[PDB]
Amino acid sequence: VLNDILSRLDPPEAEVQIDRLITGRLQSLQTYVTQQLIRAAEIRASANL
Amino acid sequence: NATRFASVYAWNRKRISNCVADYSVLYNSASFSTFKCYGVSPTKLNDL
Amino acid sequence: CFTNVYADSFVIRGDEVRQIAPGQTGKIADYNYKLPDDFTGCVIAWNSN
Repeated sequence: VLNDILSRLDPPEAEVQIDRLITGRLQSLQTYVTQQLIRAAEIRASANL
Repeated sequence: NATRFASVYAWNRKRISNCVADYSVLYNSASFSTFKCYGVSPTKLNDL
Repeated sequence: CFTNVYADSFVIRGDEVRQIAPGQTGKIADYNYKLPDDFTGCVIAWNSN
């Protein structure tokens, strides 16, 4: 929970913690986007058919 | 400010509950040479 | 090569030398002299007893 990290740590290490969280969530978003892109290619092929 | 302290092998444990903890008295005191908080920042303890 | 150098000089007690650093708390940092969290530069301190 980002709010807990902001409420429990000062910026010097809150920045590291939020950096880890941001990296994880960005990786999840990129994975989801790639999955969506591949499935959209599938659906485009089916739509052309 | 206990008169006697326990030996390290027999460290004493005191339970704190149902009270208001004004941590300023601790972190504004000059009587401490080491004050290191892990997982928390002492200023924010006043809000926790 | 630097933009413009600044030398801040003063005197403290040994126990408070730790307070002259980014992200520190205590009497000196809060009320006397506070470095920025992203401070760039050098701190030099020596005994003057």
